[PDB]
Amino acid sequence: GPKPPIDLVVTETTATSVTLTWDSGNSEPVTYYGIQYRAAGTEGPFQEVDGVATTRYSIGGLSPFSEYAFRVLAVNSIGRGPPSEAVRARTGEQAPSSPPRRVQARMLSASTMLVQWEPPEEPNGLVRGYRVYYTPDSRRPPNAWHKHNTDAGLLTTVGSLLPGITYSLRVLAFTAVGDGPPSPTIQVKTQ
Repeated sequence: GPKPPIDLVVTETTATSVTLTWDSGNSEPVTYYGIQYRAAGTEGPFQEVDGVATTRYSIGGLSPFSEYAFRVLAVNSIGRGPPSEAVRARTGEQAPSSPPRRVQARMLSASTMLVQWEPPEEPNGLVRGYRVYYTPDSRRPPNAWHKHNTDAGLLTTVGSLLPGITYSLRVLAFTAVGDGPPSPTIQVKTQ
């Protein structure tokens, strides 16, 4: 059985990938390596890429904005060796891939609307703000809707609305990378 690889280093990190380098940790030739890895908040077994013949490898398909642990093991003719010590990586951010949750809106006065929501289930990063889109005519293209930007707080008001009108509204979240998908459209009828 070979010895554990040593000097496992995370050398590069993106939103969906990590690049690793290590040294064989063995005097005799190692036939190939196994890389084991798993997400910080998962309960269960490491994931594995088998058959790696080099001492450099990039693991893709990872979830954004997620903390991972990686470790490497050696294989020779005798068998697989014990894994290296585990190293830490956190993947980078993307735009959210889900909407602000449970969007609701109501008139506080004849002209002021209160809008509120909860953070997206899949922010993929630190949410930097929201965008509330609203219009008196939902047939207009999205960029013809009025846009109201907010910070990462979970409520805002929109003022100076017109009376006796049905407004349509949707909300999206954004990270520093970009905008996520919008909530389903809701309607609010003004007095």
